[PDB]
Amino acid sequence: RAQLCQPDAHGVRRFNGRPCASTTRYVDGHKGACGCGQKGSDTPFPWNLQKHVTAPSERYFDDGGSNLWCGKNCGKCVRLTPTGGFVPGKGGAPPNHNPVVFMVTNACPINGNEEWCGISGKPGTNHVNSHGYEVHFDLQDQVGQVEALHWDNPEVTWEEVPCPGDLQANYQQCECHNS
Ligand SMILES: OC[C@H]1O[C@@H](O[C@H]2[C@H](O)[C@@H](O)[C@H](O)O[C@@H]2CO)[C@H](O)[C@@H](O)[C@@H]1O
Ligand SMILES: OC[C@H]1O[C@@H](O[C@H]2[C@H](O)[C@@H](O)[C@H](O)O[C@@H]2CO)[C@H](O)[C@@H](O)[C@@H]1O
Repeated sequence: RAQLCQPDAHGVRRFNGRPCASTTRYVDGHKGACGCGQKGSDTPFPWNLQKHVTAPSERYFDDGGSNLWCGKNCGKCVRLTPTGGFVPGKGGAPPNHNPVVFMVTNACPINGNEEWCGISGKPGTNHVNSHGYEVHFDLQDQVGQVEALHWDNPEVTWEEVPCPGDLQANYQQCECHNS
């Protein structure tokens, strides 16, 4: 039993009353789906390669929609707290459970990401990925910021939170701000 969030009656994995999410890490160098780089380029701002930023699964990214540019949840922040769980063979238990806040700056589309991001409804609709989570957070790791957490695809509980001031200021230069 490596996954510590138990599926509820509707199949949604939860932990101590809180919804769980799966996580992965990614690198791709793109500006991303929230326009966090200079307009018209595919060049991210350095902070969007360096900071705690995420590409959530598509249906959360766009609050039930399929838009992959300026999704409704661009610029939102989520606090992710490890449970100690992970998907067997696809992660491991992290050294600590310190929570980390990530800002949504990109999208993990269903297309090409079935296992983790193939979720056919937004959180609250009891649709889950292949591992039983209502949402997935793909974590930017360009500069090893996820390695520095020693997170190997940890299971987490997730919540939306106000963004820290530095991340809020960063987001103000993304093209999707006030879209
Ligand atoms: O599709 C989401 C995301 O997956 C990343 O690969 C995972 C892989 O699926 C998993 O089996 C392994 O244990 O962990 C890696 C890294 O988290 C992939 O690197 C991403 O490009 C992709 O967006
Ligand atoms: O990079 C700008 C470009 O981002 C597109 O989103 C991609 C993103 O680049 C990539 O990092 C991620 O893996 O997949 C998403 C969605 O496919 C966005 O859709 C474009 O409109 C935008 O021009």
